[PDB]
Amino acid sequence: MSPTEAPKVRVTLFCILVGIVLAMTAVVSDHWAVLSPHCEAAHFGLWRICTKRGEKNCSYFSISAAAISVFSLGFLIMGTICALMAFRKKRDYLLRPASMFYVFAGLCLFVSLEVMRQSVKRMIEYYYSWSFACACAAFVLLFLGGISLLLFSLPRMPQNPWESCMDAE
Amino acid sequence: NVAFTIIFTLEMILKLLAFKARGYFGDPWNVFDFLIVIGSIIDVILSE
Repeated sequence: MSPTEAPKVRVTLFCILVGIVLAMTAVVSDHWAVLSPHCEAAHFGLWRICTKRGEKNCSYFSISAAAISVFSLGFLIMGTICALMAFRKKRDYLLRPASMFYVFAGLCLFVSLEVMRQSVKRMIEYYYSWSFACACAAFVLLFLGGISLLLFSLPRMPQNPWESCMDAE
Repeated sequence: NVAFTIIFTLEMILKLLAFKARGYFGDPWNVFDFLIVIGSIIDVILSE
C-alpha cells in the first residue's frame, strides 16, 4: 500500500510511461545526423538512413548500435512486467527490481547514442532538431526516473538505534 | 571477467531459491547485489 499508493510513486511511474515512447520515437525516427556538403544532405537513424537532395530517399547500410537497443527494448519489456503485477497480489518488493531494468534500459540507450555519434565521428557538419534531443531526453528520462523509483521503495535511513531496513511493515 | 561473473551470478540464483523472491528484495544489500550482477553481464555481452 504505502510504497504503491503514494503520490510520489504514481507521479514517478507515469513519468516512466511517458519516456517509454520517447525512445520508441527515436527507434523509428532517423533524424539526428544532418549532413551538409552542398545537394547531398543525409538523415541517419537506427534503422533508416536517408539521403535527401524533393528526392527523399531513405535506406539502410554501426551494427553495434542496433543490437544494444534490443536490450533497451528487452529490458523495457521485462521492466514493465514486474511493475504491472506489483500492484495486485499484495507484492510491493517487486517494485524494486522493475526500477532496475528501467535504469539498464536507458543505459543501453546512452550506448547507442554515442555509437551513432561514432557513425558521425568518422563521417559536412552534424546537427539535430528532433532525435538527439528526444533520445538524449529518453535517456535523461529513464535513467533519472528509475533511480527515483528505486529510492522510493527502499525504506529510509533508520535515524534511530532501533530501526532497521527491512523491519516489519 | 567471464569466470567471476558466472560465480556471482550463481550466488544470486541460489539466494533467489532460498528466500523465494519476496525475502530476497527485503535486504538492501541484495538489491545492490542484483544491480551488480546485471551490469556485470552487460559488461560481458557488449564487450564480445
